[PDB]
Amino acid sequence: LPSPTPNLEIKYTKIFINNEWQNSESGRVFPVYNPATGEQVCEVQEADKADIDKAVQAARLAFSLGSVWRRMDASERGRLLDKLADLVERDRAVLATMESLNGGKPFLQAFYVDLQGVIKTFRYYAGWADKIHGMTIPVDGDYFTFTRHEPIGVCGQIIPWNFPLLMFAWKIAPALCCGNTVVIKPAEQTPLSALYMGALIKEAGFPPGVINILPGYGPTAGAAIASHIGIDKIAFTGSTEVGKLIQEAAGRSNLKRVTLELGGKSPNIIFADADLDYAVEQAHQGVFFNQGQCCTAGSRIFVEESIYEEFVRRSVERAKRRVVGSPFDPTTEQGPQIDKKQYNKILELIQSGVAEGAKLECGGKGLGRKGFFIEPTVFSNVTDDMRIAKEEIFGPVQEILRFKTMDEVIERANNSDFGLVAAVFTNDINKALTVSSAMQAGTVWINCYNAGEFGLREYSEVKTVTVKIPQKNS
Amino acid sequence: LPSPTPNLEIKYTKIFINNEWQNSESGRVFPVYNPATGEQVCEVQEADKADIDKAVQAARLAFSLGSVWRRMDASERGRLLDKLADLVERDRAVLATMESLNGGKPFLQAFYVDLQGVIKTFRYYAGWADKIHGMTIPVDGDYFTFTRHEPIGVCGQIIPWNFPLLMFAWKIAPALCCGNTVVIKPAEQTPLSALYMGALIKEAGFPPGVINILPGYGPTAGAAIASHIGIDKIAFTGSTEVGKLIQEAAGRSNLKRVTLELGGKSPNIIFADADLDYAVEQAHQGVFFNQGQCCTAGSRIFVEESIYEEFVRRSVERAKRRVVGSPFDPTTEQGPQIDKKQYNKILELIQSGVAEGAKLECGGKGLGRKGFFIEPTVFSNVTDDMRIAKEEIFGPVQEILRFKTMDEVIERANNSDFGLVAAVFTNDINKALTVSSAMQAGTVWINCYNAGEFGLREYSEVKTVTVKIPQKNS
Amino acid sequence: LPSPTPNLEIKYTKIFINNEWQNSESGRVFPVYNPATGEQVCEVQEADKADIDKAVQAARLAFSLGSVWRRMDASERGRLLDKLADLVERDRAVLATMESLNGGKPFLQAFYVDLQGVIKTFRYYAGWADKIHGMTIPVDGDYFTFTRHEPIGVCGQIIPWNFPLLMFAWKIAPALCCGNTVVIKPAEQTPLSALYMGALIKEAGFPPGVINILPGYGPTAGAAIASHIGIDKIAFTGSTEVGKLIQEAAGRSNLKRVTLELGGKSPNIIFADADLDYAVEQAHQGVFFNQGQCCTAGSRIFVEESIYEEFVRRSVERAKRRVVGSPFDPTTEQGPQIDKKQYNKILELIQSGVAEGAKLECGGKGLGRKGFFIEPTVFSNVTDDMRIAKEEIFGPVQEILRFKTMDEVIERANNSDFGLVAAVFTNDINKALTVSSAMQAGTVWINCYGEFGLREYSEVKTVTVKIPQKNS
Amino acid sequence: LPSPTPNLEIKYTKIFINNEWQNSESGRVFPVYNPATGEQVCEVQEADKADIDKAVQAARLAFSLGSVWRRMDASERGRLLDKLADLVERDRAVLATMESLNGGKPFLQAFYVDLQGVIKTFRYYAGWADKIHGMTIPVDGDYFTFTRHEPIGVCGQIIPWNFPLLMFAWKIAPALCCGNTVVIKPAEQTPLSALYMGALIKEAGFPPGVINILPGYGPTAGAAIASHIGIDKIAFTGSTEVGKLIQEAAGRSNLKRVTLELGGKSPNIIFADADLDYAVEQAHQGVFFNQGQCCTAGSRIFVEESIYEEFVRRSVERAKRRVVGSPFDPTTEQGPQIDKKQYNKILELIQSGVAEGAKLECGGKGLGRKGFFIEPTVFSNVTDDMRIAKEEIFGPVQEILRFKTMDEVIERANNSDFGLVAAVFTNDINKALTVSSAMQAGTVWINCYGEFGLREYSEVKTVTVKIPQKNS
Repeated sequence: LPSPTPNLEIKYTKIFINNEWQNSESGRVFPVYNPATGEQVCEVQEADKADIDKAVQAARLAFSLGSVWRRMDASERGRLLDKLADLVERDRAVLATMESLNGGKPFLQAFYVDLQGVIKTFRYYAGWADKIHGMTIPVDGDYFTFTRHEPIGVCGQIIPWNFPLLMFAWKIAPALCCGNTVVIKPAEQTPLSALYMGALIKEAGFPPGVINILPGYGPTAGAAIASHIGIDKIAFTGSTEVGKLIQEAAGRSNLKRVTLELGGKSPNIIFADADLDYAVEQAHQGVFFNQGQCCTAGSRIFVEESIYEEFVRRSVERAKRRVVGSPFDPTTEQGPQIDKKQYNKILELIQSGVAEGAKLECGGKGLGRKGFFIEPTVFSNVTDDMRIAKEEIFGPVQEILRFKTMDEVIERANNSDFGLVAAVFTNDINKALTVSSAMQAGTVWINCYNAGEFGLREYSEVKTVTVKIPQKNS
Repeated sequence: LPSPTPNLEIKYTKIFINNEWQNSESGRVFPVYNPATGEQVCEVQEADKADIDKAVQAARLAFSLGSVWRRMDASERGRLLDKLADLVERDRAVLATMESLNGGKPFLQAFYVDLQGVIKTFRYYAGWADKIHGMTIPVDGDYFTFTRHEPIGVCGQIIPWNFPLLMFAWKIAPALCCGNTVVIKPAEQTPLSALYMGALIKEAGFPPGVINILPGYGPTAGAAIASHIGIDKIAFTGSTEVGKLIQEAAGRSNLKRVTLELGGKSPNIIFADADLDYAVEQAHQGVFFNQGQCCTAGSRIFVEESIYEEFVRRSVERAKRRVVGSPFDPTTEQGPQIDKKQYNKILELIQSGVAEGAKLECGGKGLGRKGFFIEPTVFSNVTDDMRIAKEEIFGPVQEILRFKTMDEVIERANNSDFGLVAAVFTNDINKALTVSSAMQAGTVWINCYNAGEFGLREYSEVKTVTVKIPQKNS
Repeated sequence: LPSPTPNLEIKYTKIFINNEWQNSESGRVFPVYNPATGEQVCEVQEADKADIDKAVQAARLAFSLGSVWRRMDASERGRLLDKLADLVERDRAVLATMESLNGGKPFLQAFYVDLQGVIKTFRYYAGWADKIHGMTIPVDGDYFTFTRHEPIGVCGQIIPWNFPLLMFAWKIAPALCCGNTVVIKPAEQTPLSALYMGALIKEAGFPPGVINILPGYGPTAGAAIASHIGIDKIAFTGSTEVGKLIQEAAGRSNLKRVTLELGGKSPNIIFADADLDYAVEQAHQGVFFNQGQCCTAGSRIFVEESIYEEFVRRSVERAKRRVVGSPFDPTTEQGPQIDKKQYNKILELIQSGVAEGAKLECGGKGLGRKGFFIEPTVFSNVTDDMRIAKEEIFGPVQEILRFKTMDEVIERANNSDFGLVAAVFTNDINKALTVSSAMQAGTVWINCYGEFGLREYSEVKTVTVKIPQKNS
Repeated sequence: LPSPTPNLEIKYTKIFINNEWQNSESGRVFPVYNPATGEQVCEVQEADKADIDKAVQAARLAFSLGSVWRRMDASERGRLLDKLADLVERDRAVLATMESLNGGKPFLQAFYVDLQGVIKTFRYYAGWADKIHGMTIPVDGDYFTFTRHEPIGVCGQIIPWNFPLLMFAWKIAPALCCGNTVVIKPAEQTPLSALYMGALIKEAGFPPGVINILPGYGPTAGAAIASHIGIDKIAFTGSTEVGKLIQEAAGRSNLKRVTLELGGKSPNIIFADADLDYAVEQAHQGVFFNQGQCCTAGSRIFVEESIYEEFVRRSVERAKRRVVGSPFDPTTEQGPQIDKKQYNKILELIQSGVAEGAKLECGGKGLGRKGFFIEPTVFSNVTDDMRIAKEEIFGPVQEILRFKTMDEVIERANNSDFGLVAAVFTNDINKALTVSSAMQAGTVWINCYGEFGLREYSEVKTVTVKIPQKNS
């Protein structure tokens, strides 16, 4: 068992541009709080349009033809990525601590889950860097045609606050493995580990201007990036509200390519032939992981009538024994919520559903006086048209619905806006096959949930060369 | 030898939805004209926001789960693409006539290039519908993970007038071969070729609603497809301004996937080593093929100062010799411009040149009254400053710019700020190597020009499926 | 329903070189029989080493650099293969009739599975011909490396007699797809289907010498190409024995590329949660389809202890009811065995098993004379030690073994020295999971009975260009 | 500049089986010489059939189903491969020195060329291990088909002495990356860099049995491998003579998969338009690198007539100023050849071409009295008839030919039996284009001298699941 970093000093708090730590152009600065105690952890250089323009200029310069980063061998990009999964490794405890501190998630999970995933990621695109292959194509006539992949250029990426450092690797690592330069805004709530990565980037020795980290707010720094004239790709993750704005601010900007990963509903189909103890434990980790603040995990759980009663009973025993406490105490399964705005929105929703005929089985009220702690709450007899069902609840709220027929539960889970991931627990292989093909989802988990190379195409563009040849042959 | 269809009737002028020819929901029609004779050729059922909805409902029910088009073997998706290639090949004389009248391209050229592209396209992608493979990924843990490539769904497509039937085949075939359903709006200028395809689609026996043709205007039918909420992806070719509009129309409603084929300059660098007989020719056909209406060809021609006067000589000779005249005269090389508004913006830009310093060496005015015929024109002594070299001309104008060194050209050619294509004519291998990698082009052509798999990647969606397995074993 | 061709003149009997029908350099011919009647159906030119030469030279000049078939667009090669499927779709009845009379499969099966397969193979491979893609690779330094997939060249193919026409198509589509050239020799038992193809191959119009059909014998002509100095690859399918000689015959001759398709056991595993209606029949059509003679199925059946006797019950009920007769009878499910040597080696083994403690549940002997018809037999209570469960039975013999636990049924299946396909029947997703991994099986079919054939007909060419300065 | 390890103690002289160092079962021993001086460096435990059967049981066991190496995550096999390049990097100077001493490579050459490549190779497949992907295939009907690539199993690998370590890296990394186990036999000349790698392989912590290293001889250890019954795939590299033997010694023995990396002819083609100062040197380094001892020593240099004289004039000056010396002296470009057999094989071939009309412009005899050094030789006026031009040299002899036209030289150059590799030196892009295609080569370089290494250590397992109703 590892131990949290004692008396942690937030060394790194300035803006990261051209591998220099720089003050804000205004001098302005904003505070970062501790969701467990509501206290303030420190203050960091806010970034605005002026501050963004700096970072863009740096990242364009580091992308120019004669540049170190541009001239490097692909395998030497994979080396640098691999050196940073080394530095992440030796500092695993501090990056897991500063996650625990900034982000309220239990320090043991932040170590064995989050940081773990940051390192494997970096290692994995480390290996991809020099295995990104174009093709050669037979073309009617005396021609030879072939295809290079090449970096797109300056990418600005905006990440939410659910998984601050994991989002960070998830986005840096493909971007760099393809040879791009980067301008990343971590959420305003959780910039801290992001900034610590900046020193680790200098330390593994990426060329300057290749990774630039600007902490600050959606309206200021975020909107700066989303509309900047000198950024080629923007990749954003968060609320479908703010997502809409990015896409329009990008066709009225420079037509920059745009990636949007937005939340979705995550239905959770449990047929009766499943191991009830397994499923009650998986569906409880599938809703209660990272205190429900999991953009990859959901809350709509469809239990088959046969096992509906017993399931609820099992799940409510799980929540009632589910330790909520200080993130740094190693027996805590569930930390606070990220901030008060989130805390309120979930309560307002719990009391919403309690006022539409949902049987509150437990929870449904805050925990402490200080912090943002919410009792793990379970709801029963949720109908499709309850508000609580139509809108995903980004906290520790388990909503158990009922179903009796397979095609029923399929059309129900199916109906949905854009965005949807599905999870089924069955042993009938025919049941798994029909359902997983029928779900209009992009990810489907047969008997599990979790938090690759398709991520690479979306950081490169295809250049096509065709040469005329004297006499074509087989 | 092949001769235009005589007494050609325009049998197909209604709206194509659900494999029924249909009238406007408003009763209204719109004119279509013969750019050669200026004469109105017929009148077509104009489409608007409600016609669009008709075809979106068609195209959403035919993509539904039980659907014939969904159950179909992917191998049979390709059989229909081959049966349609059959029909096109059968009616290759009628199609090339229709394209030549309503579009203005010479008939022989519509028969031996355009139409040859159409048929080759459908046979190509008939071969792909079988071969769209997903992948199996090894993952850490006791898990089995694979991907499926599944159709995106209802695809609104908006093609222009440059190559009416070709652009129709280049957009429709990849989306079909991936299992999609289409709402395609052909140019208001040139919709007769695409309406006649509906009749061949019915005869090949696509399930109704799997393709729907809606002729109309950009502002009515164009934007109607762009904002319509039951269209999962939109694919547009044409003006850079219209496309920025679409990207906003698409963020504001539905957040659809959006694809913008948008024009640009196409620098031609003809280094001195080249074979001048070939280069004067390949650079003359690159400019005047399809009378200048080419978003897959260019107007800037860069010649090394060594061979400048000899080049502008041989160029003006070929442009003096170049044969204008009716599309059906089998001696015509260049036909008319598509309609008056273009014909006028081309002469506008010719007079722009003469009043800024261009050495007009040939042509520069209209030919007569009949139709929209413009003389073949060659400019000279052009700089990058001039407004004829900073904005592209969509007509039969050949401008020729000077250069001296090679790193000189590589800079001047990249200066669009946006995405283009390049061409290079060299016997030296390292020039060819150097310039082709130095270009910011989507495609480079070495010792040629021209008017695959990678169009396919944009017409399906990846689904992932991780199964929990009872033990991992290599 | 479709009907066999009434007047089946076997027009095509000569050897095929350079798209010319030719006679034996020796003049010698050989017989071709009808296993339904034991009657003799015609006499076909017998091929030997001197016929294999000329044939190898045909293909050699058809593949030489400045050639039509070489300079061709790959897409045209696609068009050619695609035209072939047309003619086979046209003469479907003809070629199902000729396949039924000569090889003895029921003509309805010939028309609806074999010919189904052939036509689809040529179409699938018409579609590959022009999508065979190479590779640009990032390489340290100022360089630029790419890859071309290029044909191998002259390819000797040696196909068996189980699915004569299908096997002919499975072996020729990919090779010609990649732009190879073929000297194929079909089983002496069944040259007839293949010599017809030669007509259509010309009618569609492949360049002369791009395909070359060779009728004759394994030792006479099969070794002629197996050891032939001017052949680049050899493509054998047959017994585990005859291939070992091919593999050695190569190492001593040319260092040809050698692929060997060799028959192996197909164990079925029917756990007791399986649909017994489906299982007893799907494992009855895996054992008895094509009169047992299957290089894509097998005879060992492992049924769970709980569902054991009820299985073999429903199975003997299916094998008694299984109609046997003339292949042209729209009722016949099983036709004859391929020849008398085959006939005997079957009955020899069915007498082997009765003599070893295997309850002969059904069948066991012949049917009548003038033809090679064996009763559908069923064995129960077959151990692993019995010589009929150790050795392949190439006939209508369904032996059923017992098993009590899953790790037990998985240990018995894998026990086989060479290749193997396995077929599982279970609704337990996790049982399916473990069995299909644990099998050391090439193919695994859960609840039933492409490109990786393309990569065998091409070699890789790699070109690195030195460049002036490298940039992303 | 780095400095060779001083007074290197060859510490690792024993067989490597099961991550334990063992003596030979017979207890026999063989010696290892220094090709620069001819003095024996040390002795090594000789491996034979007895030893190979320990090796093959240890690796078959490492491959068993519940083994560490099999339940390991793919990405972990890549982690292991990454520690091994780490350790090679840590020991770059001892491995380079072992190589310089055992194999006679100039020490800086081992250090910046060979060891660079060992390390990069291990790093590169270290990234491949968990990116080895299968397929999901659309299939006619209510079905779901997909592909998983899986290790073949125990692979016995045999390597030459040209590039002892480099050939070890290149052979083992792709094998390991796919999750196999190995039985590798270094050349008897040059086991030493290999046997050290056993210590490194134990260090990084590969499970036992996954890598067993047997030093000894072709007829004993190597033959005991190719024929073994417990080996699933034989991977040989060297003379096409022993090559042929191993393909036959693997027909007569479990029909195991064979891979043969045998020498071949490597023509150079210098067109007049090229940069003569580049071309003369890249052609010089193409011949004399590693003392002519390349897998395909680029022996034939066709030079277009217009530059022919001036090319050979500058060539002879380059060969005359080439420093043949002690491998440990940092000014050395050319070392000794591997042993006397190779040595006088070369002297006899030089005496051949002199006796047939080739104008020996420099070189032709040995160097000192001790060791196996040979003057860098260069021949003029060589013709395709001469034996030295028809048969491959494995040493420092450059043979320069004339040519007139492009199609002449193209026709001349791919006039090889089997293998060929080609290099063109030209600025004419069309010439480069036509030559590189019309070359019957497998690798073609323009203006100079991976995953196509993976599929070969996997096999595709196919699974087809029946589904209730397929939608797209």
